[PDB]
Amino acid sequence: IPLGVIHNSALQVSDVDKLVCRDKLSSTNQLRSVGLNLEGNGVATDVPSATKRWGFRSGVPPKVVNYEAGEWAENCYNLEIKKPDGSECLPAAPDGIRGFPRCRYVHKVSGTGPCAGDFAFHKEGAFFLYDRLASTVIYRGTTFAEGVVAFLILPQAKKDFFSSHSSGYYSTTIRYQATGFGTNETEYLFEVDNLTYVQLESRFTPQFLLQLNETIYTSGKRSNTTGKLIWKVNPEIDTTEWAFWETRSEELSFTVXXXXXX
Amino acid sequence: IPLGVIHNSALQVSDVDKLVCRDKLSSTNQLRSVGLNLEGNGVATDVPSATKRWGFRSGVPPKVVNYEAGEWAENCYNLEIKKPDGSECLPAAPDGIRGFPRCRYVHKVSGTGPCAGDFAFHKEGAFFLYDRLASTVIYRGTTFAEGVVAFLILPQAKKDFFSSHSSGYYSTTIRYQATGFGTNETEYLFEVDNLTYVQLESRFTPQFLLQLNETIYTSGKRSNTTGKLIWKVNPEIDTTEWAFWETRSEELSFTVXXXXXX
Amino acid sequence: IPLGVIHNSALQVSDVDKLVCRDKLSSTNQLRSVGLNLEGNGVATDVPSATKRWGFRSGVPPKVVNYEAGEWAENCYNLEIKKPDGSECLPAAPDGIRGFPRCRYVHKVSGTGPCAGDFAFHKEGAFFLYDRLASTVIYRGTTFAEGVVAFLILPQAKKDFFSSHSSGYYSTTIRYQATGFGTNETEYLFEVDNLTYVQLESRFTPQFLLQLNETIYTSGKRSNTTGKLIWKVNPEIDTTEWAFWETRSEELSFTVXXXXXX
Amino acid sequence: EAIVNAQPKCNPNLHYWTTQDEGAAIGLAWIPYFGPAAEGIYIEGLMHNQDGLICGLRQLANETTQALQLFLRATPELRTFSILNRKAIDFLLQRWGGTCHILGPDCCIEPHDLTKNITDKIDQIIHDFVDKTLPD
Amino acid sequence: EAIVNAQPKCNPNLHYWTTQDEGAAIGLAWIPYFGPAAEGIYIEGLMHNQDGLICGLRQLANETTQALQLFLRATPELRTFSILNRKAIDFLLQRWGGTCHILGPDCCIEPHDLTKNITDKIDQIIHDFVDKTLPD
Amino acid sequence: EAIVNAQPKCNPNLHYWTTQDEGAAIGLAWIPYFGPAAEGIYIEGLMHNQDGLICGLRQLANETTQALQLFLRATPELRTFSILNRKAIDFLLQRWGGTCHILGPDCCIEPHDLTKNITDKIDQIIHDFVDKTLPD
Ligand SMILES: *[C@@H]1O[C@H](CO)[C@@H](O[C@@H]2O[C@H](CO)[C@@H](O[C@@H]3O[C@H](CO[C@H]4O[C@H](CO)[C@@H](O)[C@H](O[C@H]5O[C@H](CO)[C@@H](O)[C@H](O)[C@@H]5O)[C@@H]4O)[C@@H](O)[C@H](O[C@H]4O[C@H](CO)[C@@H](O)[C@H](O)[C@@H]4O)[C@@H]3O)[C@H](O)[C@H]2NC(C)=O)[C@H](O)[C@H]1NC(C)=O
Ligand SMILES: *[C@@H]1O[C@H](CO)[C@@H](O[C@@H]2O[C@H](CO)[C@@H](O[C@@H]3O[C@H](CO[C@H]4O[C@H](CO)[C@@H](O)[C@H](O[C@H]5O[C@H](CO)[C@@H](O)[C@H](O)[C@@H]5O)[C@@H]4O)[C@@H](O)[C@H](O[C@H]4O[C@H](CO)[C@@H](O)[C@H](O)[C@@H]4O)[C@@H]3O)[C@H](O)[C@H]2NC(C)=O)[C@H](O)[C@H]1NC(C)=O
Ligand SMILES: *[C@@H]1O[C@H](CO)[C@@H](O[C@@H]2O[C@H](CO)[C@@H](O[C@@H]3O[C@H](CO[C@H]4O[C@H](CO)[C@@H](O)[C@H](O[C@H]5O[C@H](CO)[C@@H](O)[C@H](O)[C@@H]5O)[C@@H]4O)[C@@H](O)[C@H](O[C@H]4O[C@H](CO)[C@@H](O)[C@H](O)[C@@H]4O)[C@@H]3O)[C@H](O)[C@H]2NC(C)=O)[C@H](O)[C@H]1NC(C)=O
Ligand SMILES: *[C@@H]1O[C@H](CO)[C@@H](O[C@@H]2O[C@H](CO)[C@@H](O)[C@H](O)[C@H]2NC(C)=O)[C@H](O)[C@H]1NC(C)=O
Ligand SMILES: *[C@@H]1O[C@H](CO)[C@@H](O[C@@H]2O[C@H](CO)[C@@H](O)[C@H](O)[C@H]2NC(C)=O)[C@H](O)[C@H]1NC(C)=O
Ligand SMILES: *[C@@H]1O[C@H](CO)[C@@H](O[C@@H]2O[C@H](CO)[C@@H](O)[C@H](O)[C@H]2NC(C)=O)[C@H](O)[C@H]1NC(C)=O
Ligand SMILES: *[C@@H]1O[C@H](CO)[C@@H](O)[C@H](O)[C@H]1NC(C)=O
Ligand SMILES: *[C@@H]1O[C@H](CO)[C@@H](O)[C@H](O)[C@H]1NC(C)=O
Ligand SMILES: *[C@@H]1O[C@H](CO)[C@@H](O)[C@H](O)[C@H]1NC(C)=O
Ligand SMILES: *[C@@H]1O[C@H](CO)[C@@H](O)[C@H](O)[C@H]1NC(C)=O
Ligand SMILES: *[C@@H]1O[C@H](CO)[C@@H](O)[C@H](O)[C@H]1NC(C)=O
Ligand SMILES: *[C@@H]1O[C@H](CO)[C@@H](O)[C@H](O)[C@H]1NC(C)=O
Repeated sequence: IPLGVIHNSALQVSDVDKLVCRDKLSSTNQLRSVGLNLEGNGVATDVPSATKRWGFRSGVPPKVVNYEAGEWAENCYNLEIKKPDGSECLPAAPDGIRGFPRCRYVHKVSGTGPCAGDFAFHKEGAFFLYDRLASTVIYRGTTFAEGVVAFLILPQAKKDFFSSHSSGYYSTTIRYQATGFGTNETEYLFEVDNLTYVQLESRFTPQFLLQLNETIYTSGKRSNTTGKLIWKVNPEIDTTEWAFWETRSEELSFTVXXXXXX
Repeated sequence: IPLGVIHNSALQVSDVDKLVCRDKLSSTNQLRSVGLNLEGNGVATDVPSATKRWGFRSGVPPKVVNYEAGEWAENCYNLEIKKPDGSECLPAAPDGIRGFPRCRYVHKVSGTGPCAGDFAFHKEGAFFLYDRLASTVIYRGTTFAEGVVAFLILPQAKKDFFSSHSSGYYSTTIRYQATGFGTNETEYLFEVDNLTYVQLESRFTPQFLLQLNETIYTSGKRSNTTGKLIWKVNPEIDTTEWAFWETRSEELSFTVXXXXXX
Repeated sequence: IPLGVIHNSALQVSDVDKLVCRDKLSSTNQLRSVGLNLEGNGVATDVPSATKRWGFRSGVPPKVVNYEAGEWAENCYNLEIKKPDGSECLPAAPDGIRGFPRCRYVHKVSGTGPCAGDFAFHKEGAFFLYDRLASTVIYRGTTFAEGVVAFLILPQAKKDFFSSHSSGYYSTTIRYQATGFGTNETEYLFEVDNLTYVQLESRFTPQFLLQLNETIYTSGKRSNTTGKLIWKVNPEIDTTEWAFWETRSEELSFTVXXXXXX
Repeated sequence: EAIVNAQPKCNPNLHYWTTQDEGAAIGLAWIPYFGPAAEGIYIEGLMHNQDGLICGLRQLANETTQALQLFLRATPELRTFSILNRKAIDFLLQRWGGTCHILGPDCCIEPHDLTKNITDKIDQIIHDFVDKTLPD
Repeated sequence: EAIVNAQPKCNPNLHYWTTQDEGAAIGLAWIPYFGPAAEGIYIEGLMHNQDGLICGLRQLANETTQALQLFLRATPELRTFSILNRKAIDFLLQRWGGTCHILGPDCCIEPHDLTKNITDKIDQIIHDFVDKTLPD
Repeated sequence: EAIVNAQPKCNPNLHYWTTQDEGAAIGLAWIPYFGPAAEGIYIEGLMHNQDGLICGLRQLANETTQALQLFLRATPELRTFSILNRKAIDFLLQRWGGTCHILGPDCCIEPHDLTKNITDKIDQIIHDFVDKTLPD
């Protein structure tokens, strides 16, 4: 498993056949396992694009590996999926396995899917990051982040990187439903309340989902009936591919279970 | 985690920034983890004084650490506590977790308590010692001792300390009941038989509890009815604070469920 | 735990008190844990002779140890034993414990036995080999091999032994029944189909069991009724003690549940 | 082999979380009964791309994963912690796991201070132990 | 930092229990099927306060616990065994984890036997290799 | 102590199975979602009794088991992996865990290349630094 070292003011993979005595490992505290989130390489963080990278498979047993320090995440996921016939699709979090400690938005997906497999893996070879544990599989109802682990040796100029030396941690669950989970043909609705779902598209960002929550609530479009209201949005709001670390709604709706528009 | 070393004929905590070559660690067998019981520092070993040092708390997960050698104990505890409504208060001993191997008296407490919490911790920062495992929490119905773990490096003059180079191991369960467990307002009774309880005070030593068992039995004060007899002792037996390693009853009783005296 | 090293072109146990600098351990990859099957020392591999080496015992807890590389096995065993009163005799395979990966013949024993004990151990001090885990005990319904673990240091002339640098893996389950399992007085029958059992003797080799399967099938001696047919073989087929790596039936049967002959 | 980021993007600021093992907490924090709950055991920091470390790291982690994933298949340990300690052993073994030939290409022994303090011993005995012909 | 017992009491005799890993049992004891049951795998001994070790130890263990407890919070390993092995690695790393400058303050190399066997090589060549002026 | 096979038989060919940790799989094999299932993660080989290794090994494993079994009793770890790493530490400790006296019986330091490159420094200063009596 390759090991980072800093030579000539640049990080490189260190090579075993000729490591050299100037290098200095004075304690174990110089070695770090670090968990980087996949967002930071600029994969799409939206729920239907994220889900496309996961699949069910059987006959591969799950493996867990510890890491010491993680990235603050923007996007995490929390899956509770049932098969159509009420059966549990994702195995319970084993003892000691906690949701990822720092998420800005937790995409809490409930729904049903075919789930043709024992366990749910990352199709691209990546890991599900939990609390200082990386696993190969998704556990039921446990918040995770997609990402990857690196190992390095710090020089003892920098031994305290990560270890030692705060405007606060703010979180927000975002509920969704979905049918056909894990196939190419899946439907997602975003929950505002019990019966007020909004039909979901890729381009919709969390911020805008929260303002849409703030618009249906505020402007009284929450179904007063006791039937499922299924809203929709006009394809008349544009963005034109801007990652989240780089750097507001005046419409209304028309009525038509109750598959309306906006 | 600080490490004992023997310098100048005295044990001291060794300091990392300037450990020195005269020191010699020739094998792993030179390092020992040792579990010292809290009794030996002269904490009160009686059941109501012991219990006062434990509390329920939630949101802290339990952690277990192995040690290699333990002190023969005088006093251990074995808790089976239910909440008032028949529910289990203490989690089952996980696989591999055995009661402390050398106890003279095992204080087996049954009873009920409010138990406002997921797990039961040691309030003073100490550990529950089981069989070569220290845990942060109490497991149901599993004998433990209160104590603390140290790590040291033996010199190879003394490498065989603890490891290599017997008038026998004698044990006695002492049953009790209690209500209000874990609050400041708790009642303990000491069991002689099914229905013959004795009201319990701090100053009562195990030896004297055994002679009191030997007096009620012997002298026929065991309730012949099929109601709960709740004895009491006169405050007319004195001791005037003597630890157990440093270095006998002629009274009778008057009758009055059946809250008598003596 | 003693360690193999190659000195003077021969493997020997290395002795700690005077290991010597010519010896060279350059990486962890030079140390190997290797699991050798008991067959290879020429113990009898037949089901009643094998079973005689196992017993139930209680108050000894099970322990598991990892090894890195195993022998292709000729003979493995897969036990599902119930006590007479429908109760399970062998504990379920704990999470992560797989049957031995390379067996030619898997002796799948079903039956009942007295099972006077919590766990089933190897009487001779040997291990049950599973998938890269050795255990002291038998798990229910999980294929194992009897054998033993060694540890060695390879010289870095030979560091790639086992590790790096194929006419294919062929397996065959062999069903059996048995009563009185684990005593000196046990009856084994070999299953051909539901109701066609053959009475079992020591000298019968797997090959010949398969040809006997091929003879009863082929020549139509499978019970056409819906009662248990219990065949037997004539003591008129001889072998005169030849291990399996060193280096065919024309009889018929007479009828007499239905305890016949051949 | 150096590391070149071939990702779509590299977020060049690393906000991180980890846990302090310090030894020196306020005074009672450290007792688990009174301790922070699971959610607040953490510390945080922020590291910038000085010397290109963050972009380096993201790519390194990417690169690593195959090599790791394969290793994980191979072990029947359910949760693997040993990895780092195990690296640190190979580290010592690769320098000290065999006779160290002073001045070899693969020896970590620096005898420079020694040999100065042996050339300074001979310059002494050219002024007196060679002073055998000149007496009194 | 030395250790001073500040406990209410110190019981200065340590009765202990542990387990023998010996390798040399009676002849069948070692087979687990025939083996002692969980309750009798133990050996015992008694150690006195010679050099003040028991009082030292009790206080040390006390002292240790915060530093430990904090460490335990920090790991998601449920049962932590690595601790000792991990200490022993840092031990080697702190002496051998970097070029050892002979005669430095932080080098464990003792060259005294060497340098004797180099001063004994020169005293040889003052009696014959310097014997160039006196011939035959 | 050398090893003599006292078994009824020794099968002198070792067919084996193990797992490749390689790092270099076909291109997607390594991703666990697409990966071989539990039953086909294995590689295989065949080793003969050259130098008597297989018979040696069988007997060694036999011999080992008591010493092991006893060790397993002693630990409350349910599944013990540390064994090997732990051996490798004792290996370094037994050579490096204490001041290394150059030229001692128990030091792994080879100063032969050094001392050549100090005898070649003196032969230099017998031809010029001794050339004090012959001037110009
Ligand atoms: C480490 O970092 C690398 C680089 O980011 C990761 O590389 C990714 O690998 C996965 C394979 O596991 C790739 O998934 C596949 O992608 C193709 C097509 O992807 C298209 O859309 C992408 C999204 O924006 C885009 O990035 C791609 O752009 C590059 O790639 C093309 C060549 O495809 C090239 O022409 C471009 O110029 C870019 O350089 C591209 O336009 C998709 O067709 C695949 O689906 C098929 O195959 C899978 C089996 O893998 C199967 O399940 C499907 O159903 C289908 O049959 C597949 O999804 C991904 O594109 C790669 N990303 C990049 C940028 O190369 C890698 O995963 C990282 N490793 C880890 C462990 O994170
Ligand atoms: C390591 O070793 C040290 C020394 O023994 C241990 O120190 C103990 O720490 C705990 C805190 O976790 C203390 O518990 C508290 O004690 C006070 C008052 O205690 C009184 O009664 C004691 C019993 O005989 C006695 O020893 C004390 O005597 C000393 O202390 C006082 C100052 O308090 C001093 O004036 C004396 O001269 C002595 O030097 C004392 O008379 C009690 O009020 C506390 O209760 C409050 O706070 C807790 C929160 O912690 C809360 O839960 C309660 O409800 C309440 O609000 C508290 O119980 C204990 O006194 C200390 N013992 C000593 C001798 O100092 C330490 O625990 C050891 N560590 C481990 C890990 O074992
Ligand atoms: C390591 O390698 C050695 C050598 O193979 C193994 O040694 C074996 O130890 C076990 C004990 O745990 C022995 O089991 C016992 O055997 C006796 C009699 O066995 C007879 O039948 C054997 C099968 O063919 C045969 O090999 C024997 O031949 C030798 O031994 C005799 C002396 O007995 C000698 O005279 C011969 O010339 C041979 O040298 C022999 O004829 C049997 O009576 C025992 O049963 C009693 O005791 C047990 C308690 O252990 C009890 O449970 C029973 O109910 C009964 O009371 C016992 O089963 C086995 O014989 C040994 N094999 C050899 C070849 O010595 C050892 O196990 C290996 N260790 C591991 C961990 O694998
Ligand atoms: C959608 O927005 C509304 C408010 O804009 C949210 O309901 C508010 O929830 C907060 C936090 O519990 C309360 O203090 C307010 O009284 C609520 N205001 C109203 C107008 O109901 C609702 O929780 C949001 N829903 C989602 C899914 O984010
Ligand atoms: C109280 O004392 C009595 C006896 O003094 C104990 O009952 C004895 O128990 C022992 C051990 O099982 C027997 O051999 C005796 O026959 C009993 N003697 C009598 C007089 O009953 C009783 O077990 C003790 N109870 C406790 C709680 O210690
Ligand atoms: C006994 O032998 C028969 C055949 O000789 C086996 O039944 C055959 O099983 C195979 C593999 O599934 C099939 O392709 C054939 O059609 C079967 N042939 C007949 C004649 O039934 C049977 O499986 C064998 N039983 C055992 C216990 O090995
Ligand atoms: C849905 O309705 C239930 C009661 O019927 C209520 O308890 C719950 O809070 C509601 N959920 C949402 C998201 O509005
Ligand atoms: C209490 O009574 C039950 C039967 O009712 C008996 O089995 C048990 O031994 C008695 N216990 C004590 C402690 O006397
Ligand atoms: C036994 O009969 C059952 C159905 O009664 C059948 O499913 C099964 O395959 C049969 N087994 C064998 C070994 O012939
Ligand atoms: C050189 O080594 C000797 C040992 O005999 C030592 O006492 C002396 O101080 C050293 N010289 C210097 C300049 O440090
Ligand atoms: C000094 O070193 C030489 C190596 O050339 C060795 O043979 C000799 O025996 C050593 N002298 C003594 C007195 O040990
Ligand atoms: C001997 O050591 C010196 C260091 O002052 C070095 O530069 C020189 O090349 C060495 N001699 C040989 C022949 O290698």
